[PDB]
Amino acid sequence: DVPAPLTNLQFKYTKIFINNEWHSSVSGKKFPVFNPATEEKLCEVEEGDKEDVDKAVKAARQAFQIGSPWRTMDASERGRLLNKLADLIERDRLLLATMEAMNGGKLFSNAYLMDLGGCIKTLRYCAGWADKIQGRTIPMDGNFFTYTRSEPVGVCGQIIPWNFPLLMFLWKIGPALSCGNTVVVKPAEQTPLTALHMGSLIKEAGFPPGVVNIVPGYGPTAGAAISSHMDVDKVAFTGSTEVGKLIKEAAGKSNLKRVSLELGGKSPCIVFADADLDNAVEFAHQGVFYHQGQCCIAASRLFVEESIYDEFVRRSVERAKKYVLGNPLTPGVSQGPQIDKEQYEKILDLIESGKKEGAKLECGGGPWGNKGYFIQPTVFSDVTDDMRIAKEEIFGPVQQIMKFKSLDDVIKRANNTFYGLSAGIFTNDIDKAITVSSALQSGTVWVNCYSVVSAQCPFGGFKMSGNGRELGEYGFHEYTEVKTVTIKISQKNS
Amino acid sequence: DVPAPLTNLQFKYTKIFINNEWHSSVSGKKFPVFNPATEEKLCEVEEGDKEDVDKAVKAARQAFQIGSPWRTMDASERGRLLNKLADLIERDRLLLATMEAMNGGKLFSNAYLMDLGGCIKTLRYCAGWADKIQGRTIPMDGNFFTYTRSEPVGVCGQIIPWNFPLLMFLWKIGPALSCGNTVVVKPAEQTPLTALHMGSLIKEAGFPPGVVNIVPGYGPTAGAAISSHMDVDKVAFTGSTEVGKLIKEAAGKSNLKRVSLELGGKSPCIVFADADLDNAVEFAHQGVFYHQGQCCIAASRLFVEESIYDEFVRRSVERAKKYVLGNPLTPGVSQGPQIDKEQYEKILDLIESGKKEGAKLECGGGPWGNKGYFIQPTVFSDVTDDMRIAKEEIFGPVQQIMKFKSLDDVIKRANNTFYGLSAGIFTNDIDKAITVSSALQSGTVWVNCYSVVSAQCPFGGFKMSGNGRELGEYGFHEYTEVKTVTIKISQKNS
Amino acid sequence: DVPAPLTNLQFKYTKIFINNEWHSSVSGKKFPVFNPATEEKLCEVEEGDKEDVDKAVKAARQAFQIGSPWRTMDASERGRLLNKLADLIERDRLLLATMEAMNGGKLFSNAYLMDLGGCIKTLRYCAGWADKIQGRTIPMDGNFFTYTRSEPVGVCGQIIPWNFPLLMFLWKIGPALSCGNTVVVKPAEQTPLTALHMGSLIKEAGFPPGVVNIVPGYGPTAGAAISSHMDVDKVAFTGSTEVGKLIKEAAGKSNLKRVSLELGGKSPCIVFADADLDNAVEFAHQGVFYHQGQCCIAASRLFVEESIYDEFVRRSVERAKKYVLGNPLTPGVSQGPQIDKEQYEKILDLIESGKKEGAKLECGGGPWGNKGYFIQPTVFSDVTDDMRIAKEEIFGPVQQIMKFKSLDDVIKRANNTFYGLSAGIFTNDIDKAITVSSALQSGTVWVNCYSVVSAQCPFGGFKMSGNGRELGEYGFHEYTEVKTVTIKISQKNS
Amino acid sequence: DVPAPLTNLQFKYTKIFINNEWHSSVSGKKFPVFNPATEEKLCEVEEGDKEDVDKAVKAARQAFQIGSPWRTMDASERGRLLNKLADLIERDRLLLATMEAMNGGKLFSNAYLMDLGGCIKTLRYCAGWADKIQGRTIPMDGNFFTYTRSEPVGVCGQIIPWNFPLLMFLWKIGPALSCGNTVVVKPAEQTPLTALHMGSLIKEAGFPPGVVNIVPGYGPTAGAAISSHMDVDKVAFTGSTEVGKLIKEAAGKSNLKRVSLELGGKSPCIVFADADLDNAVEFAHQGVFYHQGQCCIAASRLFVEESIYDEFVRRSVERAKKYVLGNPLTPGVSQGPQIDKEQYEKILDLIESGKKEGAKLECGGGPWGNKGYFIQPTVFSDVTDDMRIAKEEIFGPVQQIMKFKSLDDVIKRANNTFYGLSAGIFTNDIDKAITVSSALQSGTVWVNCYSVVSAQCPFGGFKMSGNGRELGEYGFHEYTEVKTVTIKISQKNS
Ligand SMILES: NC(=O)C1CC=CN([C@@H]2O[C@H](COP(=O)(O)OP(=O)(O)OC[C@H]3O[C@@H](n4cnc5c(N)ncnc54)[C@H](O)[C@@H]3O)[C@@H](O)[C@H]2O)C1
Ligand SMILES: CCCCCC(=O)N1C[C@@H](C)c2c1cc(O)c1ccccc21
Ligand SMILES: [Mg+2]
Ligand SMILES: [Mg+2]
Ligand SMILES: [Mg+2]
Ligand SMILES: [Mg+2]
Repeated sequence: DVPAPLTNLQFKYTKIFINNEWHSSVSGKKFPVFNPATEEKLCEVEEGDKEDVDKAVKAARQAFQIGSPWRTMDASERGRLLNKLADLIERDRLLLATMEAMNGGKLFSNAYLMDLGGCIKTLRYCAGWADKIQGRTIPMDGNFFTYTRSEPVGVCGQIIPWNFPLLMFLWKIGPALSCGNTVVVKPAEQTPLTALHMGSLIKEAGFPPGVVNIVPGYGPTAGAAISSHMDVDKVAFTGSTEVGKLIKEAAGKSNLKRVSLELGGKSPCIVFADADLDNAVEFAHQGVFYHQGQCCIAASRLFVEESIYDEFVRRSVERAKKYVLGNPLTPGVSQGPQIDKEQYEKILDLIESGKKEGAKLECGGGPWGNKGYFIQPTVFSDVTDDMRIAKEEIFGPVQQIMKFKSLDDVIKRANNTFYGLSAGIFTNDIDKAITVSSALQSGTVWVNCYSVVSAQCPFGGFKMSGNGRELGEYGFHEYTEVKTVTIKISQKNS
Repeated sequence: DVPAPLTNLQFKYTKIFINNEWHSSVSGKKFPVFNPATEEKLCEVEEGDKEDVDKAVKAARQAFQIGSPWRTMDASERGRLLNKLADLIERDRLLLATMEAMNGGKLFSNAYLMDLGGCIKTLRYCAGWADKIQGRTIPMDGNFFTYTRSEPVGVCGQIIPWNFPLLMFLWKIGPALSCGNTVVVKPAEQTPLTALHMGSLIKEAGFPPGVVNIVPGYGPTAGAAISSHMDVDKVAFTGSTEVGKLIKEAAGKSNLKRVSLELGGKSPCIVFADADLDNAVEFAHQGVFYHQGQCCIAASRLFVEESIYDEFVRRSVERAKKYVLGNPLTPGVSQGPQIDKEQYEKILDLIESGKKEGAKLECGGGPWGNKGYFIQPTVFSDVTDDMRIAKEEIFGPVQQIMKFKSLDDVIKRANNTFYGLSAGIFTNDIDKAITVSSALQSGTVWVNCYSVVSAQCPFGGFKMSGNGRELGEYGFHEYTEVKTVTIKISQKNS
Repeated sequence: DVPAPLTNLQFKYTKIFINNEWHSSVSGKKFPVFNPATEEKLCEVEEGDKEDVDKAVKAARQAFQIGSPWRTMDASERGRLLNKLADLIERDRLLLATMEAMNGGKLFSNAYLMDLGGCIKTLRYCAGWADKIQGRTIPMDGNFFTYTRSEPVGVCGQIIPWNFPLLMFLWKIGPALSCGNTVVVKPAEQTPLTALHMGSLIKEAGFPPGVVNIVPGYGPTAGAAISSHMDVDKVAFTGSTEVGKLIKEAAGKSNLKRVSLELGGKSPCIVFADADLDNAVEFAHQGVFYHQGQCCIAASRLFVEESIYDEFVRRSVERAKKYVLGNPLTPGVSQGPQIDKEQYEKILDLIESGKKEGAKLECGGGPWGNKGYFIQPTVFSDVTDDMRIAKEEIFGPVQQIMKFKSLDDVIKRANNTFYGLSAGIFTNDIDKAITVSSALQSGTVWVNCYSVVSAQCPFGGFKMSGNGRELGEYGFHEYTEVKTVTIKISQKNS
Repeated sequence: DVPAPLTNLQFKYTKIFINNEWHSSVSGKKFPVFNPATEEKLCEVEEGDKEDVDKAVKAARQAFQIGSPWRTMDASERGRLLNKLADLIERDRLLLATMEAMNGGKLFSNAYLMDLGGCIKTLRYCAGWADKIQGRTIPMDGNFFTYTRSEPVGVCGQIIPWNFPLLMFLWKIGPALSCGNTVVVKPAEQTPLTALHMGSLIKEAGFPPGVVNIVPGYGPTAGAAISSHMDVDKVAFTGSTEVGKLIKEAAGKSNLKRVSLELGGKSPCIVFADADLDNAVEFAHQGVFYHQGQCCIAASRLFVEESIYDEFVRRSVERAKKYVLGNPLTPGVSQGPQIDKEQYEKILDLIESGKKEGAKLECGGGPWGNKGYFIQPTVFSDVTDDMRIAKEEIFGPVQQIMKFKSLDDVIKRANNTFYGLSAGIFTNDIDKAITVSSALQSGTVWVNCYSVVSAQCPFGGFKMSGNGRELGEYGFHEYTEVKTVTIKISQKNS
């Protein structure tokens, strides 16, 4: 069960982390970090920019040199180190979860049970792959012995968002380290604090200097320095589709670095008339409203078959009114604030567009309170595909409900988007479960559930929701570069 | 199009096949081979025994020596040779299918469409794996470079039954050759003829001598010579459970040769009340009656939920009366004879036990015609678990129908047998499909179908229905012997 | 046997290939295609541009729709169709090899033995993977059944160069088709002719319309239409590093399409004093001069240990003087022309830079003949790392020889380039073979050989020599898009 | 560095372990356990027999039932439990290592550094595979969705020897538990004590009752009860070739249970004239004399090329005289006793046969001391292939040195044995390293080293040295049973 959050949080790790030391920014500038529930400043953090990135990339390159400790270390030992890191996150779990709740506007019990539990499980999963990343021996033509090495890619720039700050930090470093790479991470400017605490734990677990470097700062400065850097071998980014395009173009213009992207979505959740309604209502509701709707996988287009549509709407509206808004550290609060003013305004503007374009406002639809970025949970019905709320990622607590009559029609409508991160299907019919899931152009498809993410599974997007997969067996091979070695011999035998 | 069968077949390949030559038996003895529909002798074949097997094993060992053509040949070339073999089977498809129909008591159209098509597809599948059987490179502890080789096992003895003589011959040689082994095949005494034709095609395709050797003859003579042989590395057997036990014990007493077994069954087919009855009735019917019930996977315990049981019985009985018995080469005939007198009598005896022990005879139940081993298609209802017909593999056209009320009860009853080759489930419920299939102790579980066998799928038994898998990715690695090579180096890098 | 080439080739396939039909260009324009040995026009070809590409992408999308013949076809059948295609290439092997020799300036005997043999082997390899591309089932946390599908990516745009026109066409289509994709291929403007013949064979083998579409034309027109296209899921490119950058940036600006690139090189070949000199001299010589030096993998920096350097130079110079230049269809000719005027001039310019910057001209160094783009085989010694000939890809018959004393120095010098496609090591020492190959930042490393490329091996570049691998097991999974399907169940069992 | 051993060892776990409780033997009998260095009784242990085995198998079957805690537990959690077990072995390392040294006649510092370190590393390796054992989804022919489950095999009987009692216990349970099986382990009657202490740790780590059951006792009683048991799904055995034959025959006669065997060896170590002699002398020496020669992989035929043979002999004899015999807990002692009187006598008898058959005794050759089973380290030269010491596994500190002149001759001689566990090659030549290792019929082949065993590598024997592999990726799939599930659907798409 869940301890009381800390309150009197004193901050200690506020600097740039390079070669297991803490540096001031080269410019000397700092930037403030705020609690979105109260709008109060938590602390100031060193403002990393291009010159700080260059120092970090240099440290990461040195630590990846042939003969260095990280390169010559047993793979089994990289595994041990990743597990020791997980142990230290268990020790510091109350601190981290408190810190994440304060900085990210996140409900404490969720930060403590879901995010932190996830952080630990991800690292344990990663630790186990370290010495199980293998190459091949290949029966090629002619008198040769041929094998492949699954080498690390090298220096990996890793740029991450503010919605699950610590979990996303570990989704990046875990697999990269497991495969033997070195990294330069750029936490979101809104949420650098848990990442910086992780720096102290990295050094304490015993990772060689240079293996993890962490540069807080802004996007078009520190972020763009990473994507354009001539000595970064690979960039991995989770964020907005818009910035993902800039990353890919920067990668092409500079040194053709490898790119993986996870870009958000407009995921459809399809409820057929033969489905278990109770189960479907709850999963679809959580699917869209979790963490104030700030999930990449939000079930933000809910298609419900005509014969059950009015009932589904009624039950969804009723479910959406059971929230207590407030400070996410306060017991009884069940909905926190949006992350910052930019997102707050983006959401209100999209809610306004829904009213304007004729969607039916069923509940909520405006701000709440007079401190922090709170929006009432909002449901819209009679949404049609041409509306802004049906096409654009809102990233706030706003559900769209739409009706359909035909199986073929709803598949087409589900697929009619540049997005493809995830999808949900609710049905009792075997054939529909298998065939509809095959037809949906989405990287994860849930049947009779939603938002089920686990470290064993590959995760990522079709189309403009992403390139590559993370986690699972398939994610790990993304953090390797394959080398083929072919050795002439006098005579080959099978 | 199914062509007209040949008649008046002249036989040519009647000898023992060793080093791509045809040999008389060492003893000089021959044995007769019959058409079971007519009881007429087709021809005589050289009778292989221990001394013939020894010659065949010597050939197979020589052809497997380091530096030999078959060991030094490109893996891709083993692939090409398997495909060329498939091309020759297409060329000779009418001859082979006729020959199989005559020698095996098999319906011609099925021999031509299913068996021969199967033969060609199996070989094409196998051909493609040849140069895709790969080892690993392994990030082991310490300053070493380590790799594995997936070598062939070596000389493989392969003993096969009379129900699908040609298909089973290719299920054995295809994967063994693909992986680079040499073999000594022992066709069933009832059905040596298509196998011996295959000898001519093997030579004609261009396989080096010694790579396939074929020894017709009896079980406790030629068959047991193989299982006890001190220079056979591996035995693979398809047949009766009883003989499978002898194979395994002979393997232990002699040289600890590797063993794989496929041993027949008493497969349950479970029909829940929520199933599509039309689909279920036909699949369950074919599932038990195909090839005069002479299928290892026969759906020989049909469990039907209480509420639909009487209707299921009525429809199954009605379906079982639509057969025309006779010579399987004659158009219009839809049921041929049992393979020989021993099986004929085994079946009549088991039918008699069903009457005696109180099962309800719904139709058939006795012999037919005045030449050849024909048995009327027989259905028994109100079968209970203690009866001989519910426990023993009958291997004839005899269906058992049983009722159940409880989900847990039927899973337990399904699993309550030493057999475990296959099982069928018929339901419209997603949860039942997944969970019941997980709970059944059977190697292949079909959902809303039955008897669907394909070269891409691993196939074989739980419990006393087998050891190992055949075909698919998994089958192939069981025709390899893994070697680990570990090389000291001055310094390892990831 | 190498047959006599054809002469007086009559051309038939000169159009744009879409939905298994031949189309005029939308503009009506045509462009000429030349024989580079004679400078004579061979024929004119329809000039594809953006509007043609759009038609081709529409066809490829339609053929990829759920329920279409190519999507519902058995994977094994995609395999059979690829093999049938290989059979037709064998039938048409003299025509194709002649055609390639005429259009590409390629030595006929090499076109007939190496390129065409390669073409056939690549397709056979690909055919075999089709029904062996598999997903996973995953023991994820919680009460779920989870599996992955290895789906095709979808519509793949494929842009290819003029050095191995037919081989590169099949390296692209073979794996894409094996995995179930549809494609739009853009042959190099210099060399469209064998590709267009392949169109006729594709139709004749029985591929559904829309599965391969082929658009001849120029780069910044047709090529750039492909890379910017909003409905192309993936672009695959082989060519110059410069254009590769444009492809990657276009992919980012447009629809974030997946990208794979193979970009040429400046591959080092390192000869240690303990090496077999005879073997090393010949491999290094072929390694740089093959196909008039127009190989991506050309061994264009030859590092030779100080103690054997002068002898290595002497023997290399002697080897480089044994060529007869002329028309590559004429018996006895052992060196054909460069592909076109642009390359011709690029090479002469780089040769001139070598003289200017102080390298020692050992032989050749200027043009030959009075028609067609012939350059004398040229060797430079005392080359140092700062020279243009040591840094830039020359793509002509020009060898650079350089000396080294230290193991560490030469590894560093080898790696000091933005390129990383391949490398060669020549030594008798086990430790050097393993450790030096691990240290070289190159995608393929040869030990005591060079230029050994086979369909079973993954192939591609480190750093700015590429992204992704082609062929082998690894190449195939890069023509798949992974989908995770997670189904809620009542209770999971292991 | 190495703590002082404990001395005053009080024993606590002396009983049979079933369902996480301690039971008296059903008969009430106990058997004594001795310290081989002193011949003193350490304690008495409950004597398990057939009826105790039956209780253990019943517990293991119950704990493997569908819906049981072990079956429904997350795979990731099986991993956590295996790591927690490793942590408890780290806590109890001094106790365990002391206990192993006392009971097994093992040098304490080796028990503490090598065996215990190995125990821990094995478990960590296993723990990581738990949630990475995956099945497949398969693009089979026709309108079906097909997947496989890698299920556990079920109840696994595991019979182990006295040479590495704890390490062998964990080599068995680690992989079996990781894959989700339940076990019944039968420790060697000489060395039950560390295994029984492991019982307490299993219960303390939190494994459900019935998952590990441990039955001490004799071979033909408790051992044979396991191999013949009608409800054991699989037997895994490490021991004598003779008993391995009995296991395989019992498996066939009873219920056709799956069998894996690791059976000892007569491994050849080949030193070519071009090898590094210093390195070779030491590795070959350790390779045969480690743990008083009681290693399955002992380098017990040392082939040395003629030109370096006399020098190799001289240096090997000199190396063999640097031992201090005595109590293995006493500092300065570098050779302990043989395990018991039976082995002691077997070794003296084989040493006698060497003298008798004409081998040249270079040093040692008789007993030492007057308490405990000590044999002087013995070297024999001029050994020829017909001698008993060249053919039979001695399992004592006895090295055989033999000469060879020809490469082909020495490969033949190396392979001329029913054994094939391991082999060593010492050479500076690349071609020899690769080709000779390919030609040797041995499951592990070391190049320029020996006895390098790591958890990432598959381990086991060719021919009569074993069936199956342990550890590595390949070992784990041996503890799974594959199930294929095929589900009819309306229409399949790629
Ligand atoms: N998929 C998801 O989970 C989502 C998560 C969050 C928002 N998602 C979506 O994006 C919108 C805007 O949020 P923002 O916060 O602006 O995201 P950005 O994509 O900008 O922030 C992502 C990271 O990129 C760094 N960054 C910014 N500009 C950069 C540049 N030019 N070069 C390099 N880097 C740059 C930046 O500092 C941060 O660390 C949200 O409303 C969501 O729709 C989806
Ligand atoms: C959106 C539906 C709510 C489900 C709650 C949840 O665990 N979510 C919801 C959603 C925001 C999400 C998680 C968990 C993670 O591990 C995630 C990891 C990566 C991306 C999103 C994640
Ligand atoms: Mg932004
Ligand atoms: Mg019999
Ligand atoms: Mg250009
Ligand atoms: Mg014994």
